[PDB]
Amino acid sequence: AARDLICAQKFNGLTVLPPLLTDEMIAQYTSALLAGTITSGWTFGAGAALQIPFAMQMAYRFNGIGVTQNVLYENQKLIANQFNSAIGKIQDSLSSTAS
Amino acid sequence: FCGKGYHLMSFPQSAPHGVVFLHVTYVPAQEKNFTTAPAICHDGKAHFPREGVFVSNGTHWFVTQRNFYEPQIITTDNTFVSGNCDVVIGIVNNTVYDPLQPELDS
Ligand SMILES: *[C@@H]1O[C@H](CO)[C@@H](O)[C@H](O)[C@H]1NC(C)=O
Ligand SMILES: *[C@@H]1O[C@H](CO)[C@@H](O)[C@H](O)[C@H]1NC(C)=O
Repeated sequence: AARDLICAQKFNGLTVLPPLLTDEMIAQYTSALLAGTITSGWTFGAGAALQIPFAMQMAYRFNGIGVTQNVLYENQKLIANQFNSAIGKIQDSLSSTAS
Repeated sequence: FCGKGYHLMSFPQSAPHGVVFLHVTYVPAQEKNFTTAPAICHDGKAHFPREGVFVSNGTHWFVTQRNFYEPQIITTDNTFVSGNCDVVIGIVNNTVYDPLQPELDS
């Protein structure tokens, strides 16, 4: 007990309550959101999820920032590789930095 | 931010100590599958929709607006050209109609 402050807290009437949603449920929610985004774009936020090929959704986004979609289609492998490299950097940074 | 769906308009109503917003939204209703393509190859040139998306009913290719199925013939007023037919992944061949060809023929 002495080597644990939680025991003193509990002995003096101070307790921590668990969240209603478990970590598994929150991960389920995040995976549902991710699946909706990568399969249907923004359609599942407004109504039923409407499937669309991912490259065509990316073309929609490029239109959304004022770039013609042929820029997306003609550089599709370059764009996908840049995204993959950026995700890899996120991974490496998380594996390196502890704070 | 203003209800679920694509916001159209909102109406305020007063309530004690608060406000009630009646959000009017547009919700797409009855979706149908289609075969789609990123671009159309017609004469060694890639074509892309100006505003919509290419859809196939199974045998014929149309362009439609993205949020409401309204299939239209694929024409040069419907599309814009960029490059040849070698870079785009998933391009399909189909005819792109020229409105001025019959007029020149007539
Ligand atoms: C589209 O086809 C798939 C293939 O099985 C089917 O699961 C899905 O329900 C269909 N959707 C519509 C809207 O017809
Ligand atoms: C589309 O047309 C090109 C050019 O003639 C041809 O090489 C290709 O095989 C065609 N694709 C299909 C699926 O018929």
